[PDB]
Amino acid sequence: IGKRVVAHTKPRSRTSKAVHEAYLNEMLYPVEVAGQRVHATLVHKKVANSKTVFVAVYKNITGEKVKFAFPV
RNA sequence: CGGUAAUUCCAGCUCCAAUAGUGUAUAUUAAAGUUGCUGUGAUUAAAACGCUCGUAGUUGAAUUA
Repeated sequence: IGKRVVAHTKPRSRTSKAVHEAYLNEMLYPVEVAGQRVHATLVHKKVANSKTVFVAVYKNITGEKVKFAFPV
């Protein structure tokens, strides 16, 4: 995996979205991501996003609690 | 309302409202969602330019941990 920094809001390559997108693709070589869905739901008067990397055909490096699965 | 049987005219009695106040005339505001920001209407009641291009004006997709 690569090692790039995330600035404080530097170019679009140094943004959180690009870093996580790059980390997701570089950590998943050669299997391909072909779908992402986020299922927001209310829990204890709070909103809990649950990102799901779908169609797989990370927490330590990035911090996103993302579940990986396969298409139905 | 009154053209011959007037609940409205000119009168008489009766009683209604307000009251040391009570009508008139003009004008401002509300009524008036009959000037619309909140808030109007435009087939037929008033009201979409004959149609297209177009500068000023107004309005402009998602995205940056």
